[PDB]
Amino acid sequence: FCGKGYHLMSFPQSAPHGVVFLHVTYVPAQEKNFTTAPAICHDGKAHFPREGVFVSNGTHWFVTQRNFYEPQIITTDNTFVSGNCDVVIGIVNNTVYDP
Amino acid sequence: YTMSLGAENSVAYSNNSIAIPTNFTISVTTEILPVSMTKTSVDCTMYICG
Amino acid sequence: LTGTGVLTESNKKFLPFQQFGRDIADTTDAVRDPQTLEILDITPCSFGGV
Amino acid sequence: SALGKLQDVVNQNAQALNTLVKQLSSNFGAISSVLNDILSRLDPPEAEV
Amino acid sequence: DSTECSNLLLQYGSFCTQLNRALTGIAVEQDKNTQEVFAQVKQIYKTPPIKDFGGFNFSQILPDPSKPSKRSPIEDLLFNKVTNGLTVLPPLLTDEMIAQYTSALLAGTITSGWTFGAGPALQIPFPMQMAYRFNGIGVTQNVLYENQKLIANQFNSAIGKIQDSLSSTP
Ligand SMILES: *[C@@H]1O[C@H](CO)[C@@H](O[C@@H]2O[C@H](CO)[C@@H](O)[C@H](O)[C@H]2NC(C)=O)[C@H](O)[C@H]1NC(C)=O
Ligand SMILES: *[C@@H]1O[C@H](CO)[C@@H](O[C@@H]2O[C@H](CO)[C@@H](O)[C@H](O)[C@H]2NC(C)=O)[C@H](O)[C@H]1NC(C)=O
Ligand SMILES: *[C@@H]1O[C@H](CO)[C@@H](O[C@@H]2O[C@H](CO)[C@@H](O)[C@H](O)[C@H]2NC(C)=O)[C@H](O)[C@H]1NC(C)=O
Ligand SMILES: *[C@@H]1O[C@H](CO)[C@@H](O[C@@H]2O[C@H](CO)[C@@H](O)[C@H](O)[C@H]2NC(C)=O)[C@H](O)[C@H]1NC(C)=O
Ligand SMILES: *[C@@H]1O[C@H](CO)[C@@H](O[C@@H]2O[C@H](CO)[C@@H](O)[C@H](O)[C@H]2NC(C)=O)[C@H](O)[C@H]1NC(C)=O
Ligand SMILES: *[C@@H]1O[C@H](CO)[C@@H](O)[C@H](O)[C@H]1NC(C)=O
Ligand SMILES: *[C@@H]1O[C@H](CO)[C@@H](O)[C@H](O)[C@H]1NC(C)=O
Repeated sequence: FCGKGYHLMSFPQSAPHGVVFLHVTYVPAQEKNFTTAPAICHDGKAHFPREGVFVSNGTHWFVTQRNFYEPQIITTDNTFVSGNCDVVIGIVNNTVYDP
Repeated sequence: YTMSLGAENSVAYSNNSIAIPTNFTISVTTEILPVSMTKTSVDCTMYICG
Repeated sequence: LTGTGVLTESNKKFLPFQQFGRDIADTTDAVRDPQTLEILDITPCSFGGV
Repeated sequence: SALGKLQDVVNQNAQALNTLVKQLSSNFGAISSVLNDILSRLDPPEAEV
Repeated sequence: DSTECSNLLLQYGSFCTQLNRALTGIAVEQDKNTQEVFAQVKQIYKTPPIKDFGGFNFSQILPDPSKPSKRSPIEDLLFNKVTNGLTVLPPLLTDEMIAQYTSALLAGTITSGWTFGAGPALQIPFPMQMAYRFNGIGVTQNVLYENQKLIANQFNSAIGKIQDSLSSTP
């Protein structure tokens, strides 16, 4: 509705019998493959990301926000616990750090 | 010619791989929308008859 | 050729076979005087909306 | 052709006005397209037609 | 073909030019409408050959390879259910290219979610994409993951009921 991409803001400009909108939008770029999992199994508990997504660079698992790569250590502060590991399809084993 | 709908782009889908952006582009685009016309008035008697 | 309009001195140069000149709406906007062969523009009298 | 959307509106309005003024030059089956020629050339019983 | 009729028609001026211009504007406006609706992507996305979407079945909406028109079964049923100086101009986009546009949109929204509509198409597993949609409507990801088989079964049953309702209602 307000340009191609994730809309940030817009600026109006007058025109002869018209209006010109300069739509400032956010476009993702330079994407990279990662191995992802729906949940993390730790101590018999399933951990799900509170706002982000689990990504893996090949050997280590991290949690990052969905629209920008910013890997962080999977802790109990950015994850929440719901159920055991027997239900979620594709849950992987990884440690969850406790601050 | 037969017009090309666009370039083919096979998305590398698999059940455990995701693509996460590492960068971004701040893109500004233009959208032109007409608002008004020329306000014209025609005297019907003067047009038909002078 | 009857009409009503402001008569002004004209810069148009008629060819000798031409007597009058027509605009887009085929109204006489220029005319040659038949006594003294000079060209006159015929701008219409002012029209307004009250 | 960046501002073509406004220019199409302006061109359509000017073209409609131009065609409206071109319609004055048609006689529509009468003897002339000028009213003054009819008023100067004919009696009122045929001039009304 | 009457010359006398056209000579009398020239006394009325440019009415015919106005009517032809209006019909030409309508004819190009229809193609502009079809461009605005269907041609919103410049990339023709394709589904992977393996249809492993975590139990989600899209066979009724993906194009059928056995059909020469390359339409979905739903689109094929939709096309089956719709039945002196005049000319009919063909549309600029034929039905197979419109179906190709819809197939590209379906492949983009299945394999990449909403990412292809805002930039480059970023691949994502379909259950994870569904979980993102669940979080968009304010339901936690765990609910989607725990009840994923039930959600896929309900989605497939609803898609089949859509096909049955279209095939059973005139
Ligand atoms: C995945 O990321 C982790 C963390 O960014 C990497 O682990 C580090 O790798 C560097 C380079 O060898 C070492 O100097 C650090 O000591 C490592 N840190 C830890 C905590 O182990 C890991 O190498 C990355 N893996 C890949 C395949 O890129
Ligand atoms: C993830 O961890 C669980 C629990 O530690 C593993 O499940 C065990 O698997 C072994 C061998 O397959 C069994 O002998 C145990 O009885 C299992 N324990 C439980 C509680 O289920 C699971 O195999 C691990 N998965 C991976 C991929 O390493
Ligand atoms: C993510 O990985 C996939 C496959 O592992 C990459 O897709 C390949 O891209 C190359 C270069 O365009 C093609 O020649 C291959 O045919 C593709 N393979 C498949 C299966 O599609 C993809 O490019 C990777 N993404 C990123 C951002 O590196
Ligand atoms: C993200 O992208 C921007 C460009 O959009 C990168 O900035 C450029 O970086 C190169 C190499 O450092 C420079 O030569 C250019 O002059 C930079 N351009 C601008 C406009 O600053 C940036 O480096 C990228 N960042 C990452 C982490 O990939
Ligand atoms: C996805 O759905 C289609 C149809 O909804 C399934 O195709 C059916 O498969 C059964 C068993 O093989 C056949 O008896 C039916 O005749 C098929 N129907 C049609 C319309 O082809 C398909 O099996 C489902 N699953 C997958 C993985 O495609
Ligand atoms: C993904 O598919 C592979 C087979 O292609 C299978 O081994 C694996 O278990 C699947 N993972 C999930 C989470 O469905
Ligand atoms: C009379 O009319 C002629 C044109 O036919 C012109 O040349 C001449 O100057 C006129 N004379 C007078 C006195 O108006």
